Amino acid sequence: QYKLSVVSGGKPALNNLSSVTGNKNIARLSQDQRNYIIPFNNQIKVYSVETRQCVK
Amino acid sequence: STARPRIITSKAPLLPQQTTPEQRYWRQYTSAQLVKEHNSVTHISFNPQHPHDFAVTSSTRVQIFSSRTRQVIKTFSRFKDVVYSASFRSDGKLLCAGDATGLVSVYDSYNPRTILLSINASTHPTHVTKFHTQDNKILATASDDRVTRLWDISNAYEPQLELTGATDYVRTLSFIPAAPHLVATGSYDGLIRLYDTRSSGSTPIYSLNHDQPVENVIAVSPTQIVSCGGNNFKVWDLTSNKKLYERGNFNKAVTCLDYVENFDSPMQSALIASSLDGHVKVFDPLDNFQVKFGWKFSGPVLSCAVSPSTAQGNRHLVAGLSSGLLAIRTKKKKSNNFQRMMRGSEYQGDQEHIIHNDKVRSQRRMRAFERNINQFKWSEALDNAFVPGMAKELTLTVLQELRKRGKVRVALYGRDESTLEPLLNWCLKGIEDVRSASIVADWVAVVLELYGNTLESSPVLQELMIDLKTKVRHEIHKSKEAQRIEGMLQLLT
Amino acid sequence: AVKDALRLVHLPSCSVFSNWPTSGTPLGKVTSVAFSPSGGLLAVGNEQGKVRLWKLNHY
Amino acid sequence: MSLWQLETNSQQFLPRLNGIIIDCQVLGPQGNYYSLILQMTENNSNSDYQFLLLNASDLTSKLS
Amino acid sequence: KDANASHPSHSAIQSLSFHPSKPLLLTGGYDKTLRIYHIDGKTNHLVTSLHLVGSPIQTCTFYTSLSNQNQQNIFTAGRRRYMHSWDLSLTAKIEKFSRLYGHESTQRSFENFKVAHLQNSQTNSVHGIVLLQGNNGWINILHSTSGLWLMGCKIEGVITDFCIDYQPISRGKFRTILIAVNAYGEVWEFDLNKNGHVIRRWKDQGGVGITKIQVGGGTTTTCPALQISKI
Amino acid sequence: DSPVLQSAYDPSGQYLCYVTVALDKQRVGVQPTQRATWNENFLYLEDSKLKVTCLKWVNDTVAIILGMNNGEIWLYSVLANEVTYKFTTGNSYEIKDIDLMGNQLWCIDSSDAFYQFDLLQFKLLQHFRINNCVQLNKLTIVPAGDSVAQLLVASHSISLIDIEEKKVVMTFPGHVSPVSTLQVITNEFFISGAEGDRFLNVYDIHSGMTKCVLVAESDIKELSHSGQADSIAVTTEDGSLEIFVDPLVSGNKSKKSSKKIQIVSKDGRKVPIYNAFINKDLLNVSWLQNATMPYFKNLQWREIPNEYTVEISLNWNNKNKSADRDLHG
Amino acid sequence: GSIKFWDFQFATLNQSFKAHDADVLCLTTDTDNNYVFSAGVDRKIFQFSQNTNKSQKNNRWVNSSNRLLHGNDIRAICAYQSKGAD
Amino acid sequence: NYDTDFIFLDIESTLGVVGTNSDIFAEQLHKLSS
RNA sequence: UGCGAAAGCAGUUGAAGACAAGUGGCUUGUCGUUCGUUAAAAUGGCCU
Repeated sequence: QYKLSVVSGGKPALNNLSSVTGNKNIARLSQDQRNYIIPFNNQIKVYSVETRQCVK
Repeated sequence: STARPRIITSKAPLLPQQTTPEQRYWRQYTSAQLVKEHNSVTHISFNPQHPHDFAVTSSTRVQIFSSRTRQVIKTFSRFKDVVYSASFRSDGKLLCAGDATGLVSVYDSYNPRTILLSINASTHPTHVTKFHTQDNKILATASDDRVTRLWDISNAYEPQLELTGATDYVRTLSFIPAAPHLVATGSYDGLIRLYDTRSSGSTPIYSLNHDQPVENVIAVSPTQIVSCGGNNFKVWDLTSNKKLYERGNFNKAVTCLDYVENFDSPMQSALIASSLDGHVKVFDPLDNFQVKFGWKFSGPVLSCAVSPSTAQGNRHLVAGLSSGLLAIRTKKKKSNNFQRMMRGSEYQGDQEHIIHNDKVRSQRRMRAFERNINQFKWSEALDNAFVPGMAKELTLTVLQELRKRGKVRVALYGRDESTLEPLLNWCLKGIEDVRSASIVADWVAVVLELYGNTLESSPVLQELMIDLKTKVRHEIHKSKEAQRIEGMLQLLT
Repeated sequence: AVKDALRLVHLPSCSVFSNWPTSGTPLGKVTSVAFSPSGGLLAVGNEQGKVRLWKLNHY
Repeated sequence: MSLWQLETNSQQFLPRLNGIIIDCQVLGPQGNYYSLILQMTENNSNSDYQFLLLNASDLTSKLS
Repeated sequence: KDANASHPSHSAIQSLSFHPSKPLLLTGGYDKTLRIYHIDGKTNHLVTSLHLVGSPIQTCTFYTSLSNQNQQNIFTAGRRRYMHSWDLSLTAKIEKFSRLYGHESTQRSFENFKVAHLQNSQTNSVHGIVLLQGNNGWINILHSTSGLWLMGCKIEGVITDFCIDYQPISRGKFRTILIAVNAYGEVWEFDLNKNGHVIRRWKDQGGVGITKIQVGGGTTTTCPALQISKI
Repeated sequence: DSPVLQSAYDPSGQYLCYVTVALDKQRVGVQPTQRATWNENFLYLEDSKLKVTCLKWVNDTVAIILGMNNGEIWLYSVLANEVTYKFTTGNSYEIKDIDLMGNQLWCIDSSDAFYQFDLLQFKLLQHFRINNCVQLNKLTIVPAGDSVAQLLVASHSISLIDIEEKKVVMTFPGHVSPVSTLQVITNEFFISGAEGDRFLNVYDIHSGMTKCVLVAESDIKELSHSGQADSIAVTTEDGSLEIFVDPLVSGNKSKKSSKKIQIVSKDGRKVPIYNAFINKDLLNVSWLQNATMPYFKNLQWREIPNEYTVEISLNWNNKNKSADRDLHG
Repeated sequence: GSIKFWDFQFATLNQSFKAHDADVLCLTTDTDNNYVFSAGVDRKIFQFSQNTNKSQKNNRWVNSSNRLLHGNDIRAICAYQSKGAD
Repeated sequence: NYDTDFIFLDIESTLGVVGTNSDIFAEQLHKLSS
């Protein structure tokens, strides 16, 4: 009756390349810059910069 | 980003006999006054109501002292023999004094010239006189007649009640603090009798056998009372007629007691006890009447008191000695046009919808070593350690912060003879203590590692190294003999 | 600095309006003033804590 | 994180950022946010990055 | 009707500004609160009211940008080393400007500020500047969103007041001029859409103790333009 | 006093149109009464002394007719933001009331004239005036389908009017003050209420006899009736709402209010209700949260108690808790 | 320690640099005024440059460089610049 | 965890668990006022 | 580096190629080069 799942997130996982200095931050702001779209190694998190919560 | 963490002062493991909160509070009773009386101070009472004056009964006079100047404001000298007891009424309006001729005389307080009435009690000396603590118009006087009397101060011709029954020398009364019909009296045969006054009154309802002749009986709760006499004091539950604590922490006989409640203190209650050998001690009724602080005086202490529960000002502990003197230890406590121009600066947002607050709190001022460690001036931080007016734990904590944080060597690089002598001259003093000596060891080791040539050149730190050598020789003899004592009681397990 | 010290000077003519403020205008000790961008409307704040409000009927 | 005023060569600092700055950049149209990647290298057994933008006005960590 | 008659002020009303578009009046004084009133004829009611503790305010201004005319900031400041900026959203998100980016010695109090518009002049991108009047002759101009110190203009004497003039150049380009007066009466005009460099220096005829300069007849900081072609 | 000068619901109570002053000029805005289905753009009256004297929702491009004070009925679509068509009479007299039945708009004038316009043709059909009706400030079309016979006009004294003969066919004893609400309840009754009194009276439109008197406990500002006469909710001068439940039954000649609703904040400040709307089992009340911005609330009015006190959350002394900072700063 | 550049006509400051830590005793320039060198009691020699075409068309000196060469002070500084000597 | 589940930590730190008219007017107004 | 206990106990430190300097070679030293082995320094320091 036991089942395995992965339920909680992981590391943010930026560009793990050499030979790229500066822009290794792949997270984006919106154009109506109210929510901040960051990838993770398990998902895309979309936080909201007004309330600091993850909204999607 | 955060704020910068403060430099934490190095605290070691605590040593035995630390400063308890009770003894910190009772140790700030200082600035002792010694007033030489004509004879032994036998009794001392406090005004209850504006609890700010106290009456001291010496021989053949009673002096009311003030609790803000500690001089005699008023004095009562028209007694014929030795006045024995002097207490204030519960309203603090008048003052009763029992006298060696068995003449209770009650004046009004703060007017020594109007003797209000002179109860002629027994022909024997009257040794204790106190008003009721609930009732106002009854006064209890016990005398060397082995009988106490309750007097209505309206009808001061015959006593309204005559509490007999004790075999020898009744020296103390007390009233029970919720039941006003209940008088506990104490005599020199032991045997705290206590009487219900609605009954006959010639027989106690029960008797508590303190084995020694009692000197005082006070009431702490409405239930428990404390009797002192002999080398101990005992406490008695009164609803169950039964003893439950006894402390015998004195050498000679406990002469007096009194008790404090609800006053501004870590101790919520306090019983202090005065004991004919010099000592007055304070016992805490909430942890099993354990002693918390004490004073030693210059002779046998005959009576003591403290300021009452609602003192609201300069607070006093007074002890009168059998030597004939009185010891007081106290703890103390632009234009209308311009204002109309600068009106609003005291408003603080009452009718206002949103109230914003981002004024940061102003923290404690940084010391020079802490701001130099912050500014990464590590040699200047060592220099700021070895100023003279620095605390020993502060020198230790800046040494430890430079040790953990960066480099002893960085802090010691640019030095020479004249700028190392503060460090080594402190290391002489720090090598004695246990808490410093590890840090002193590695700092001295590093400085002789990187200044071994200045050792050769300058002779005036060679002698400092030699003195340090004899210091470590004494300390290593001490740290060896401590291991020998450790083994010689490891043998005794 | 003093009470009721406010004038409205017409310009280009550079001539002070002589009918307002009168001796009974509750201007107070005029410590701020503001003009509306659209309504033609003065706000005058004084040291007592009062913004008084006037409308210029030309606008 | 220092920001150099390139006219007078004048630094403004932000000193205790719980990780070394391995990437920093201005972000807004007017440049009202700074986004930073903080590597947090007290543990050598893992590369654990903190993503921290912050508004450029009072330099407070909006959405770490 | 007296505009703050609905909700009384607990101090002398030190500054006062209307909104550029909405029917709002912002009052503020030394009782360290600032109040917005919906004004009309009859019933001037109180929209909202924010009490900044420990910060008496001396100048308070509605700023509204030229790009989208949708920000609606309120900048407020008194005799403090900071200046608050409330972002109007109808809780309240305010930020605090407290960093002169290397220039704190020449700006010990944020009392006399003015807010204005500035154009990048290589893009057609405008942004608001706040302009702080400092000690020596200094005007410290800094960004109204990021708070970055952009430039500084020093006049020679005791700076007493200043004002902002704008002049159009072409379609969609204008130029910002800072007009700052000595106590003695001599006036500097700085072009500041380029680096803050003087273009004109003249002298007031008469006038020895000079307290206040103002411009008018076009877009001042108190009659602000909502659209860049209306400058 | 309230900043909202005029306000009215659409039928079904889904939107609220409201005229408020904005720094000496009138502005007309529309708000949805429930967001779960801001609206920051207004119609601006460009003159400082032109103002709206009445307004009526038409029923389907949705629009408002705003009766002005210069002899004009502006017709203003709300999805767009322009007056689509400007009806005008031949005069400059302010117009006191309008109404419409279908496509047939009727209006009354300050010179006591009756005008008829056609919304389908944008034309002034009729202009007349009748004797002994000389201070008119309300009209109401008595509905008889697409026939728009029998106007019902008030001047402190209601008069029933046949429009084919242009004459008065009944005369109702009105009030001692000008009538402020005059509304048809059923096909045989109409309610009326005057300025500055707390008494409505329902008249029988076929006989002239007053059926009943309804007694608010404060002076009545607006009223709404549910579409089947079963409930009447009036809103008063002290910002309260009073619901008369089933007023047209046999408290026999004069009926008090059955329910009374007021709104207080969390503080103790009593905000006033202006202009509620009632329907079957559903009641939508309106107030102004900030100075001029309307907030709404739906209520199942049949299951609330009699003396109901709505509680709203409103900022009174709350510490500005910023989301980017903990409570210790 | 501050070094200021003043427009001669209009007699007013263009830009101020906070360069040295103590006094600036002596400062000099080259022929075409693309550089200004400066030195004082804090014993560093600072170089302020305007050599870029954008610097020359914008009249904007930059605090280019800084050298520590002297032991105690610099009380005198001068410059010579010719075809075989600079 | 203390309610009959077992949490585990992956080496790339994913925590896992082993357990047991008016309508168009409304639409166009929410468009045109946003 | 491995086993360990926080003590300690066993193991070390090759090769190729390229480049730089010095005097095509020779010497020395490097490597954002590879294979194998369990294997100190640019006056440059922390915000309001």
